[PDB]
Amino acid sequence: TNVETVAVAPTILRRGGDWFASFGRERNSGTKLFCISGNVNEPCTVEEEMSIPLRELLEKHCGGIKGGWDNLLGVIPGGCSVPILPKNICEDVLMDFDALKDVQSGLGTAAVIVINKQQDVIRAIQRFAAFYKHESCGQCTPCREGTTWLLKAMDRFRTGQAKEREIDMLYELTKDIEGHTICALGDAAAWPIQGLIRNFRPEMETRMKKFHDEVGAVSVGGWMKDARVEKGKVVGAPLPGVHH
Amino acid sequence: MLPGGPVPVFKKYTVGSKGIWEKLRVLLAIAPNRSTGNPIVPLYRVPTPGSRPEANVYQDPSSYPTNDIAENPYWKRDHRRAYPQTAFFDQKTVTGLLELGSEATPRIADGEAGTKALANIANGGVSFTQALGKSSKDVIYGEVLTVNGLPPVAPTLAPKQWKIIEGEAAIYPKGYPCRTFH
Amino acid sequence: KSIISYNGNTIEIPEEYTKQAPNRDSTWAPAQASKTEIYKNNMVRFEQKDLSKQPMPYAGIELIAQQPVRFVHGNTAVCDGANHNGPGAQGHPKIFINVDAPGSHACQYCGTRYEKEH
Ligand SMILES: Cc1cc2nc3c(=O)[nH]c(=O)nc-3n(C[C@@H](O)[C@@H](O)[C@H](O)COP(=O)(O)O)c2cc1C
Ligand code: SF4
Ligand SMILES: [Zn+2]
Repeated sequence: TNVETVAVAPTILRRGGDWFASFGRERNSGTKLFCISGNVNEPCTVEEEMSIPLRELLEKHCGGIKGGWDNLLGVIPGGCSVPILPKNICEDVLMDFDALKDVQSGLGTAAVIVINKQQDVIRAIQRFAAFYKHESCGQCTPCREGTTWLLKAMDRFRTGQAKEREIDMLYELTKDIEGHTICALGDAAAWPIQGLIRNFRPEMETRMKKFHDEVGAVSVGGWMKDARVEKGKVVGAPLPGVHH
Repeated sequence: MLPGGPVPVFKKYTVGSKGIWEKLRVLLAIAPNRSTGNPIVPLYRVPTPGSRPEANVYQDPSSYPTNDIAENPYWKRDHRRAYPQTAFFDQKTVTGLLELGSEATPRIADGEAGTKALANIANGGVSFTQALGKSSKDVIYGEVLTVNGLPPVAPTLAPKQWKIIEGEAAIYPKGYPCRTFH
Repeated sequence: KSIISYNGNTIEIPEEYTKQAPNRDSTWAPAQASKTEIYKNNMVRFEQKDLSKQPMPYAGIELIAQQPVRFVHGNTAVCDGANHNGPGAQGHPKIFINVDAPGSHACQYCGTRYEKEH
């Protein structure tokens, strides 16, 4: 059990259950501790009732969004293991399990990560990919190999060293992990890339056009015309993400 | 002309004559149309096969729905493993189709009754000749013979209806003992 | 060199032709037969023949040891024996060689060796 799930319990037994059910919608009862972080004006941990609207949590218990509401790009309402939400949804969405599942997302650990328009959302998602690569236990095949593959692809989509059909390829890669695992870390590694591809695809296409214009053409896998194996290394093109 | 000849010499990629010798050749030829089959050396097999420029740009050819990288699972195009089975019909299985019916035209009872009705044919209960004698007119004339009562012909996958070409578009003239079939 | 035959007699062969290759005297595998064993067992078919003109190619075990070590910045070295001067593949399959260990490490198709910059 979670710390919160047991810590509250004495108060629910003392104060009487129906009290705890007095909050939230029918099947989403209770209070909930929300940590709001990122590009919000005053990052905070608060305790509000369930099914609170997201706009209300951000504006009344935090400083609102840094630069105004319409300077919002997206909100991740349940931590890294949940797909991002675009601005169109966050205006009238309630912070619950049911609604957030109704918009193809989830209420996870009630951690709201806010992103501005000045930020690179692709960098956020590729950092979550790197996180799930570093944190894979290394047991079962799809997470083992696919977190690495997803990071390798997202490192390239950050710089635009890819093609437009490789986005659909990446979606299929996430589906190669999303149910063929022992634990749910593979699903948590598949879901954010799905959210990005669902809501922020033209940004990716724009980055790839920028690369095609500023550097040169590209093939499947990030290869260029001049890219060759010369003396133990690939020399004729950039290699994203390699730091060792 | 016709679509298939004759054609002049200067449209044939063969080495001929020049000058007075062409004026003589077209005088002394059974058919001046005809060519001396020496290939033109500047044009025939030049550039050589081992010095073609197209080798440096040649890449492996493909087709779209099979080369696609996203919506192309192999099991949707695994035609080898979707091979058609060989159907086998002994006399038991055909009297079942006759005594009872088919999945297209059922004539079988419901529940366990039809089940052991089938089982009576799976074992030697009713024979094929018995089922043919017991078969109505509307069974035979429509499921053994045709609706008109006639037997079915040896089927043809791709029927070919022949046409004879005569006269000027034929290969040989009228006198010769070989004809032309389209 | 004079090689003693199985019937007790001698088989005189010059030193140039007892070498396994012109660039190596010895064998490079256990089951490989020495030239002395070859002559000792087949001299009836070598007798009036010219050893000058038989095939005696150079051994690659000694030519690949002359090729210097390549150096890389990382744990992996990628090898593809491509020509880079004519079209097509023309090499061996692409192989990734781990080089974290102290020494040098060779490809399995070619014997090109790699080290971790130390
Ligand atoms: C990769 C992964 C990480 C998880 N991390 C946590 C965590 O850090 N803290 C936590 O209390 N639950 C975490 N969970 C949830 C479950 O492991 C477990 O805690 C369970 O959901 C608790 O049941 P409960 O919500 O009723 O208390 C995680 C699940 C996965 C797959
Ligand atoms: S999916 Fe879970 S069990 Fe499988 S390798 Fe990743 S962390 Fe380990
Ligand atoms: Zn090699």
